[PDB]
Amino acid sequence: AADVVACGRHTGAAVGAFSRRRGFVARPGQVVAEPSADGRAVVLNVGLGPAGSATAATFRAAAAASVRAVGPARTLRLDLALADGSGVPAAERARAVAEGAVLGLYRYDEYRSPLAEVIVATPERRAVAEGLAAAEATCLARDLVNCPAGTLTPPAFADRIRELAHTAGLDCAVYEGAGLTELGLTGLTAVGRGSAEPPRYVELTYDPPDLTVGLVGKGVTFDSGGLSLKPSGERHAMKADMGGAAAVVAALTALPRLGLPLRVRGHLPLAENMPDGGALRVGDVVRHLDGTTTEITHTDNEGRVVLADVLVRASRPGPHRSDLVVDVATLTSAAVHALGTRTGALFTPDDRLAQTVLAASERAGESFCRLPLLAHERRNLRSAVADRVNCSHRHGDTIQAALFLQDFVAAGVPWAHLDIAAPAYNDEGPYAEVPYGGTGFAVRTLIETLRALSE
Amino acid sequence: AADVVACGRHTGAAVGAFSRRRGFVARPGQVVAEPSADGRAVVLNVGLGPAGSATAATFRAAAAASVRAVGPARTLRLDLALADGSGVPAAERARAVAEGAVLGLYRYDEYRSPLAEVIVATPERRAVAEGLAAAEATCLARDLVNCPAGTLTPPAFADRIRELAHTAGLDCAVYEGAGLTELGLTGLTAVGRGSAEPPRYVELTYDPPDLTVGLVGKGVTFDSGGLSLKPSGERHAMKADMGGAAAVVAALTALPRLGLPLRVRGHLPLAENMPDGGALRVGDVVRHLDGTTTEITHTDNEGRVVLADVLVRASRPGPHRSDLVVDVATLTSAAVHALGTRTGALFTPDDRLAQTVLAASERAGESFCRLPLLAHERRNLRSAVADRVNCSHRHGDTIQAALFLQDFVAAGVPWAHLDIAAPAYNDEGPYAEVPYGGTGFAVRTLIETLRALSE
Amino acid sequence: EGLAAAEATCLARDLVNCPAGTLTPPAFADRIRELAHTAGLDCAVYEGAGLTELGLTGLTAVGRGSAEPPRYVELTYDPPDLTVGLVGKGVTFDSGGLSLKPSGERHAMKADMGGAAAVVAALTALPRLGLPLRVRGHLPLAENMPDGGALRVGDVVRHLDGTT
Ligand SMILES: [Mn+2]
Ligand SMILES: [Mn+2]
Ligand SMILES: [Mn+2]
Ligand SMILES: [Mn+2]
Repeated sequence: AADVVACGRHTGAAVGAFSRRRGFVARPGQVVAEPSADGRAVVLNVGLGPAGSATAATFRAAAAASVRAVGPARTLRLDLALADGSGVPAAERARAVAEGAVLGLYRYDEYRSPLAEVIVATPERRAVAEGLAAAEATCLARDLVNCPAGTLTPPAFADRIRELAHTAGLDCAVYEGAGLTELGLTGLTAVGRGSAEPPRYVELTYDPPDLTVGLVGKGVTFDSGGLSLKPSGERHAMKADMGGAAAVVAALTALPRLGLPLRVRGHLPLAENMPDGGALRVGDVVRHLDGTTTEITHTDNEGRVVLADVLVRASRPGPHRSDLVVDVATLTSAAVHALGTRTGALFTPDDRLAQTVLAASERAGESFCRLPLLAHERRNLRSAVADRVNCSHRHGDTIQAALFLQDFVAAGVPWAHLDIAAPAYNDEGPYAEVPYGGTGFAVRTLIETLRALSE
Repeated sequence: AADVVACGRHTGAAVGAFSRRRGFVARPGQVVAEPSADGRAVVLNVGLGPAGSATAATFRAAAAASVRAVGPARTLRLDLALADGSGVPAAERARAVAEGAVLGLYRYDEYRSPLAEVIVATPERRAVAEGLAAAEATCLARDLVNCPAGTLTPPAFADRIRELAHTAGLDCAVYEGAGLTELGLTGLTAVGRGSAEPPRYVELTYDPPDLTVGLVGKGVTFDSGGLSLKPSGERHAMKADMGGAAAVVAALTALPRLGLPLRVRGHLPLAENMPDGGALRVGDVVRHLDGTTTEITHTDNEGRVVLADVLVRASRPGPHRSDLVVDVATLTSAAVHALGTRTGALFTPDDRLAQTVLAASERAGESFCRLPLLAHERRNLRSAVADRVNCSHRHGDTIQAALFLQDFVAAGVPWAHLDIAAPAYNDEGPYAEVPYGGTGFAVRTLIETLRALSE
Repeated sequence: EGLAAAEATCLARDLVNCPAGTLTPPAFADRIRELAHTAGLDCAVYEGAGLTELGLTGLTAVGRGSAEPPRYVELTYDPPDLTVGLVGKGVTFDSGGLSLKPSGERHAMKADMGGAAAVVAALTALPRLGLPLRVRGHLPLAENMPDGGALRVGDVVRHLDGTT
């Protein structure tokens, strides 16, 4: 039995006397190992819960639990997708089992000083291939987020995107120094100025021969806070503030494999936010690409300032025309207080786009909830000096940040904003298919959203 | 012209040369006073904004601005509801103008050491009467919330409800001492024990001859925090922690005027949360009316503990049977971080009830957003000692508190939870129809919700 | 011997885990009395006026703020076969008193009687082992609570030896 075989069991399914004696009750993610019938290999009995309540997430989580229980085995065959009786069709089971296996195997050992084959048993080969690709993209995002900021600097991150673009056949332009200055991304330049690592701006285009979607990803490779320095003695995953950029890049790398008939452009501002003799100051004013002005009332609300000019560039009327814009950003720390650590916030004025993103997230097994663009919170954007502030010092910053970003989206362009600060990094232990640390959150939601949009 | 007449003006409507010279541009809530044509009285020109974008809230706010600009006049006639051209029908205009006038006139002068008539001009007399009644109920809630806690103690609040019930014809039972102990409301008793003011429990029933709806209102008349004492030097409106109870009581007082064909029971636990030699302790366990247990990990999360047993009582299978339960509570301080100071949180697993409450709030002009009952946040209810904790000390307490309350709602009973901590008290200056301090938030949403449910 | 040592440890675990509202100083004194009776240990519980006579003014002053009055318990293992004294701190709930522990910091305030728990449990194991030595347990039990009548910063306690 190829070293280890993992069998999915719904509640009520038969297992041997040994599994029963060990307490196997088919609880989701429960794994009991036993010798195979011939005594030459290992069987894992893996719980899928009641058949009537099982979802694709159940299969995804059960696959992750299987690969975690593999021990020193060289080969693992997952039969989980062959369990029927639930409402989850075979193709969705196969896709989810494939995702969960890759996501569950993920390790980040690059900075530390025998499993050779995972096989998914199913006729749904296409679904398996899609699952593997989606999960591999997620793991790419995980690597990028986990990467120490001293390795993944803005220049190094730009180089990495260039290499990934080259592999995938994606068109890539990297802007730096004077070339960057010409673009008028004054938020990026101002925020990035304090650091010894100069900022970068990268555009990625997936453009198959077969609507144009713009993806904007916040790539603050290290967020210290700037002069409004993050308190020492509080823990912050400061290197993880490029999770939005990671999600966008990774999603873009998966599109050529899927062959989606839609044009997608990625827009990635990359910078460090550092305290320094030449750092952006509280009370300074940024004049943005659209001529409007932002007073910097708190240097740690840097992401919205960096994204502003990119949203103008991405959405402005011009050559070939981006029909809709989605931004992804580890933007706000206020959200998590209400929503908790595992749910992202979705903002959009477009109800059908909201539905498209939420349904995409459900298929992907990623938790989002929509928050309203409350008109009465615009009063908290007011500045005594400029057109707006980047920080009100009042409650409601998650909503205020969304309204701030909305100011820079050209009139009539459908737009959605994904604030993923909390779910982008897991500071608790591993659970299900999610490791400690960088999660790659939103990659799969984005892929699913782009699929629906292409249909 | 009866001292003062207020005329509604949409953008583009004609005003005299004087109003133009003063800068009147029909901006919503803008008021420019001028002599009447005959020179004997005062005309207020009041902005209603563009006709195409005006809503009922525009009329409500314009009416509030009118009554604020009345000066020393003895009589005020509002003609605002006679302005047509907008999408707001005459009856809705009249209702809103009536509400706004009363809400805008509200003052709380009881503890400080000429306007004799406001008239709303319209044929829609019924709509005016409904608006006045809804606004008067709101103002009752405002008074209750503004009341110093040393005056509105739990015993005094129970007496006040008894008096209000008697006026309205509502059946009222007040429980205290041993009689209270018999009900098994052990959360209420435990939380209330530290104070010198003993707790109370009050049930109110509107039962016209013409479904049974249960309303549960958190009535913590003073929330100091208990032994987990609220930090001195932070400002908290500790007397306002009975805003939920206020909203429920006030809504119940309005029902006999409206003559709604539905039975509605109010359930009001009333207590002070005080530090004391005999106060509830961190690590103590409450055994609730359903036999389940709650570990007190933070004494300042007292409201959910108080509400728990009342929700069991309100929803248990028994005589005549409460078909649905809505609780209203100034429950959580985490919500406001995400949602801001003017929006309540709505929780329910029932999508149609969610729609009913949200649409009711829209008609009432009160801001709510629905938050999800996230299954993955139940893990944060776990206790090493009891069935659950009242505080996880983690992010997501607004959602966790809702899930906590959900545990006590009997199976199959539709339920909604309204968390209104922030919008129940305005700690900024007055705006539109909203004063500084107690707002009476949720009263009108509740009335509108009960109307829809009765239809 | 292993089972007995571990069972004593588990008794201490129960006492520490017990919610302070159940394991009050009076209730803890009752529990020790019951455990002493089982084991054959001599037990004296002091309370109210009887407690006042002993001159344990630290205990009385610290315990005064709480609605749960303090207790003092002596336990003696005295087999027929040196005299060792064991003194165990039994603050059944430590809120901090008027110097109130900051809310928003986590403290296992009910666990402040762990010393008393360890001493009581150790004493319960001695009759099983049959050790040839006399051992007395001395257990002051109180809550430290904020209150209108709680011990104040700047107050002076005059102790049983006359020092302050
Ligand atoms: Mn920041
Ligand atoms: Mn940032
Ligand atoms: Mn509280
Ligand atoms: Mn409270």
